[PDB]
Amino acid sequence: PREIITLQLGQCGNQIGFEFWKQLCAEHGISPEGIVEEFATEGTDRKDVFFYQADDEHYIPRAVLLDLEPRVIHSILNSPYANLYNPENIYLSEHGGGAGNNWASGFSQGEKIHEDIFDIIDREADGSDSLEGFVLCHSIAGGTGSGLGSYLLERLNDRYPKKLVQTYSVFPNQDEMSHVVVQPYNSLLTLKRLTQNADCVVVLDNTALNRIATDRLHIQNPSFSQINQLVSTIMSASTTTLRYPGYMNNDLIGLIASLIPTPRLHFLMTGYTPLTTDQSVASVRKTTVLDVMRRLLQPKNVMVSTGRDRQTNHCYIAILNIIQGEVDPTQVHKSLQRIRERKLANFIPWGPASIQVALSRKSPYLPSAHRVSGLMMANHTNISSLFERTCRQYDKLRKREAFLEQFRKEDIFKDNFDELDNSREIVQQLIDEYHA
Amino acid sequence: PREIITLQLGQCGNQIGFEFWKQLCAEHGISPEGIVEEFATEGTDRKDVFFYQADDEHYIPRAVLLDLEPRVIHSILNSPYANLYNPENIYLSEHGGGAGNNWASGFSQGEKIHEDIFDIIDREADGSDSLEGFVLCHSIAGGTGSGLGSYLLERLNDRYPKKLVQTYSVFPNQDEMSHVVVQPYNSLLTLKRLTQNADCVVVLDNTALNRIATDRLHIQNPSFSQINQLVSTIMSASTTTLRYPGYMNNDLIGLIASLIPTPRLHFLMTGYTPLTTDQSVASVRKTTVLDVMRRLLQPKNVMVSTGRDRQTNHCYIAILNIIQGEVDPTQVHKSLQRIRERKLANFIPWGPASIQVALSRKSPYLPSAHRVSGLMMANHTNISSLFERTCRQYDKLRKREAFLEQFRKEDIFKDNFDELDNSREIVQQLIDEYHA
Amino acid sequence: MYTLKKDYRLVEYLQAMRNFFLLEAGDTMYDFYTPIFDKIREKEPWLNLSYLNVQIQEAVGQRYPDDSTRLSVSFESVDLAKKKLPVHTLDGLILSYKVPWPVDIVISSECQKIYNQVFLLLLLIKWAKYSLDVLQFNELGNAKGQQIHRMFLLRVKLMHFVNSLHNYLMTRILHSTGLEFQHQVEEAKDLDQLIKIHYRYLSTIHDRCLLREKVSSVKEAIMKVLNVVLMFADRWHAGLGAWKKESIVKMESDFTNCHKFLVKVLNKAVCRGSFPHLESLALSLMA
Amino acid sequence: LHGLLLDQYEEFFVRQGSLKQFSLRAEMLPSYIPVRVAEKILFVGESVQMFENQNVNMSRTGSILKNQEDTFAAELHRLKQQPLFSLVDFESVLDRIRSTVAEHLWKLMVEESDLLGQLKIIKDFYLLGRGELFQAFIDVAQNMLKTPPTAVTEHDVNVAFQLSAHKVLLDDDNLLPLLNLTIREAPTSGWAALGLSYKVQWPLHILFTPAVLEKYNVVFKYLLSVRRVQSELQHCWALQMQRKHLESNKTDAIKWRLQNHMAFLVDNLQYYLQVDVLESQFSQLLQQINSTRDFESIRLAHDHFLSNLLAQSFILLKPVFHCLNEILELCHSFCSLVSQNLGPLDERGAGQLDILVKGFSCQSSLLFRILSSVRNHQINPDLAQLLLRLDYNKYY
Repeated sequence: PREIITLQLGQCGNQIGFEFWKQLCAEHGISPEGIVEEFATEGTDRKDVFFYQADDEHYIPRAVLLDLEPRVIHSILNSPYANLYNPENIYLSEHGGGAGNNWASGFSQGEKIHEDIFDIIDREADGSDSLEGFVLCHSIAGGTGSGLGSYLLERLNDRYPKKLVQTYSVFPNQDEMSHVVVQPYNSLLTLKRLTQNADCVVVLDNTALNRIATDRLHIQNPSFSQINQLVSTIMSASTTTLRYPGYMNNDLIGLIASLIPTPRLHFLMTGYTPLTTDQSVASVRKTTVLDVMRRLLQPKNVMVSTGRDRQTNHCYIAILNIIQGEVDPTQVHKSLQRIRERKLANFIPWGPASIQVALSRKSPYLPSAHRVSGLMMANHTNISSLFERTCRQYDKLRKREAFLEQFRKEDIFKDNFDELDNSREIVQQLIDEYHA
Repeated sequence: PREIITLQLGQCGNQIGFEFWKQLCAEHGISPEGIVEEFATEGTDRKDVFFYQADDEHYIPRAVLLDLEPRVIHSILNSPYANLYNPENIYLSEHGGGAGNNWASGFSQGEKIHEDIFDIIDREADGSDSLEGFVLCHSIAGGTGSGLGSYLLERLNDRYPKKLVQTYSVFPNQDEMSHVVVQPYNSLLTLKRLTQNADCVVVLDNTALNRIATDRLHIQNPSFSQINQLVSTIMSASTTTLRYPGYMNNDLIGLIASLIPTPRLHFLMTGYTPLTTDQSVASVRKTTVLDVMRRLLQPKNVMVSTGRDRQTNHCYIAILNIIQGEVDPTQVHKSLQRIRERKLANFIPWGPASIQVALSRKSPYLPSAHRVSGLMMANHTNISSLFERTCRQYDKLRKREAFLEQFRKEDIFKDNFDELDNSREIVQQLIDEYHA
Repeated sequence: MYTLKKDYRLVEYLQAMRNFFLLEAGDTMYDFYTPIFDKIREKEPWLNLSYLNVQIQEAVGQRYPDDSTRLSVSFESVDLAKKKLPVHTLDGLILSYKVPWPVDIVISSECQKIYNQVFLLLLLIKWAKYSLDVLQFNELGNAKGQQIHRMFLLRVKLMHFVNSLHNYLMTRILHSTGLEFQHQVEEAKDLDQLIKIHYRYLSTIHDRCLLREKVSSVKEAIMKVLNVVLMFADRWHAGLGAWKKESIVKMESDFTNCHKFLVKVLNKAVCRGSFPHLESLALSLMA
Repeated sequence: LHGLLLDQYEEFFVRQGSLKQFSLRAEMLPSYIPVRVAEKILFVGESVQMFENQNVNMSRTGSILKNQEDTFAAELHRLKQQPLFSLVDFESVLDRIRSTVAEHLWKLMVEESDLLGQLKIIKDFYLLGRGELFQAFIDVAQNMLKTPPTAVTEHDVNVAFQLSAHKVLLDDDNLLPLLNLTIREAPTSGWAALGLSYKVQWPLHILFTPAVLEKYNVVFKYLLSVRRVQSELQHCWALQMQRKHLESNKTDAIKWRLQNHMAFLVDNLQYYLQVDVLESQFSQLLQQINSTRDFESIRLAHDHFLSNLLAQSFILLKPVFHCLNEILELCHSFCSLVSQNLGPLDERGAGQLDILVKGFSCQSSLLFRILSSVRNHQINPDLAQLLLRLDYNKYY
């Protein structure tokens, strides 16, 4: 089994992982307490490589939902999904915590529910006989999800360090600063852990998110409850090599390893094209495969903020372009030929880059049976642009004298302020030294 | 791959390019944000030649829209042709400036936004490897397009002279004299840069339109807005062996090559006969090929003023006669015998001349492809009448003494005024010397 | 074709031996492989026949497909015939399938004998690709000095070469042949035409995989690059000290020198006709 | 009917000498049947023989779907035991087996292979009706046809044509490799030596036999050459676009009076040829195919089509053709005279000038001997109207 145990943590990290499971139930066509169709084995050929294997003809996800506020998990028992999950082997109903908005609460709460936090992942791993890893779906948004998630990057990198560590971080909207004020602190605190307590991550941003939500989803005002729709689908899109047949890189640690050349450059930008429902009327005339990877190499679907004058002094190094559903697997070699003549992907000025192309067959569902799907998993060397945005609001904040002694009460009593600042400066420099 | 970048500039200069592009979508048989029929590709066998080559199924313009007044492009922001442009790339929405009603306002704003004006047109050239050139869709009218446009006539000439430079100079309206009064001044400074830092100009007279607008359309008082209709049609008319693939002179530097013997004698008089809508209820039974190109030697098809008593004192050197649509192609070689035989123009007898006839198919839309169209792109040597007409209006202003220190407080601290009377008699005599 | 489709399920049998040893299957042959491959990585005897016969028993029970769980019980492909020369030549797996009559007239031994040697070349690049995959995932084999950043310049040049040669070349040679082959089954009238489009199936597969049953420059192109990976991985499966890392970037300058040398032979092979090697030559431009 | 060619010792006057070979034997043809009557039996009977191959539902006579073959059997009964043999009775019913039958294969190949599509399309590849989409070629091919052909150049010109029409977006991707250009050898230079292959399909192969694809290639190689000297006079023009390139030397003025003579030259001489080759030769096929349900009237009109192209563009056998290809060679050196940067202020700039002003009046006089013969009455009138039209077009 290539069972990955998801570590959903956080007020926002729970919800984006919640519709990740409901999506899998909508396309496998299942009841959340019974397997009522033959689409479970005809549609999908593995259904328990991320789920606990059938012993009642039913599938139980390999997810744990622990959080300081029991209120996000109490909203799972008002939906028919609290018998898809179980009452202690997924989540403990009424597991309290802090206030919680402090990072230093959640960091100390992993150090005293320390016994139970590594029994819940191993209660829910009694059929993993060869573990993939642990993916921490933990949000930076809120002090709840960033505090307890930063603890678990450390204890799972000292017992399972060669196994996958990979987080879906979402840095809260950096154009508010009177909604969240602890925002440069909780970001730089997890960012220290991504580079020496972790292998690879897949970063995201909220302020580059909502750009797309009004351009391809076309909502009237960004609010978190549509943001979770767009995230929950790219999480089921990235595992379509491991839940359906394949061979070359048919593991989730097969895809992600080949997007790393050097530590401190492994931050993957995510892009996903079929969010528009006006491409299902342009498939009666055929949407082609030639141009569906000419909008993946275009920067339009970018969920990580960055300049359009920082891609002329930087080039992409590794870019993976995943088609699902229709593809036509004889003209996919016709699709890559025209890439080099336009040059929509930049190539590193010290050797050839890499365009890895993949295809995968899927279960019947609407962007994998009527219309083309493109997942991008980019690797660009302009990723220091978020780190400069968070580090210039962190030292500015220290110039307003905020959280230098209103943060030293609970388990910070040394100078660790310059520890986040400098380790961020090693990252901002080492990327530029290895990129001309 | 002759991809042309348009420099639409000025208050009036945006307006004449606005309907240029709106005509092109109408002739490509596609909506302004998508491709809606299959008659677009089978009918039009090459749609992209100003447009950005396709990879999203819609062709997008290569247009830049600069003006000192942001009001002409905000009357475009809420107009539904903001998806045929871009409001963050193609046109900068809220681009400041003065009113402007100075040549030196705009000449000095291009001398501090000098890096950015040349990094908005080489980001519009990144879909062709080998560029055709730049077409300056700007006006000598007002001080905005005429003030700033003289800066672009020099700096795109010393970084790109190899490439085509060509302007459609739309002369200041001479019935205005109390709304614009810097009119003789800004017109002769932009014309001075046009005789040594430009390849071609295409002269267009505004007062000579309104002569034709009351004799073939018969509107009661021709007002600016019904004057932009007459330009945009003749613009799409000049490309008809460049867009639809010819076989002879299928580059734009092909046509212009035999319509310019020598620099500063390149000023083309434009004529277009199917302004009369009583040509159309006669070409529905066919109007012959034997008289559709005799009317391009008729001295009343002209949109520009020139002498009439200087048509027997001067000679034609190169005249191109584009007939379009229905043509009957086997008696077109019979008609060209018959031009010279009546003698409907004079032509030089000492050396090389050319009466070029060409023919082209039109739109797959028959209610605009069954009506004879005649485009003249003349070069007659009695064009020195226009330089006298502008100069008699220049020295008459310098004799009341205006703009001799009311114009030397911004970026002029020298006297180059008698350089402009002089450069005009230089031009008028070198044109007049060439024939004999 | 009425008894050869329902009475005996012929075409299901065709994709079934293709799931075995053309690698068309999912994580069936993948999870067979990585227990064996973790023993290779520490150079401990992995042959050890016995556990391997239980590893393909465990293979066909992954995905739960129900066209190879049913073949493990009766019509067994559980039996794997191993070749261990004492000449001293590497291990080589021979899987054979016992097929029903009269389907065994279409699939003879001579067929399965060439499906052996294409599985023999797919698995060998599975050993060079996942060695380069997993070591990148391991996050160094040793974790003056500080020679790693200058090393990471020429690792991902050969990490990406090998991977794309088995990713983008492979997926076209399994799909185009298999899709035009499924056509000639849909048309199929009778058995004698079926035996022929399967005899033309291997011949397509021959000309696809590696060209020739003799000297070609593309077999040289595999085994040269293979001697790069063998020298790379055996050094990186061991702790390295201070000056050892200095021989890695010294070896790797030579390794990229021999990589360029076999691209430039392969252009001579692309001007003497049309091949898949045109796609092979284009593959090396992308890497 | 059947397409049966019977022999047993071979004595038929039709004999086997795609669609197979068959031909007339003229000594085994009796001399009371005329030679022009022999080919009405040949050409119907061969074209029903290639449908005896593929399928009798397509058959030219019609014998499954239609009931004409029993009318042919009646035709046979009457003319089998006629005592007094005649010639009119033999030849009148050769109409009835042909004319009605001859529209039936025509309504087959319109809806089986295109008859409107393919014969303007195959000319857009040869007579060139896609100029910009082929300029992209001339740009890549200039830089690599300065070598004579050789073995590796066969693959280079192919991959070159592949990438040039492809980064442009040719409108159909599958249209792209149903041609390729086919160029050891040392004719002079790699230009005017490259050919062009095109593929062929069923029933089309008798209108497009592998014979006549050489007859399209031969006019192509003269025609790509006056696309070449034209695009170059357009680029040598671009080195002289401004006042900064207008040297005040008189050696520059004789350059500037030359380019007004020579880029105006090819804009008449090679325009009025080339356009008139195409326009009213495409006209006359389209007017026939729209109006005539008969096959052989279109067939021999398209044999007159291709021999008229390779005759207008190859003006008269020796003389005139040599005057013309020498003309485009001599202004191709007017390109190499302009391609100097700061040319005229140089000794070699004026040195090179002096040779070419000779090479030019060797052509104005050579063209002048043609005009005396053009004055002389009835050489070929359409040759003289064309050559004088481009000349009064250099004057007026």
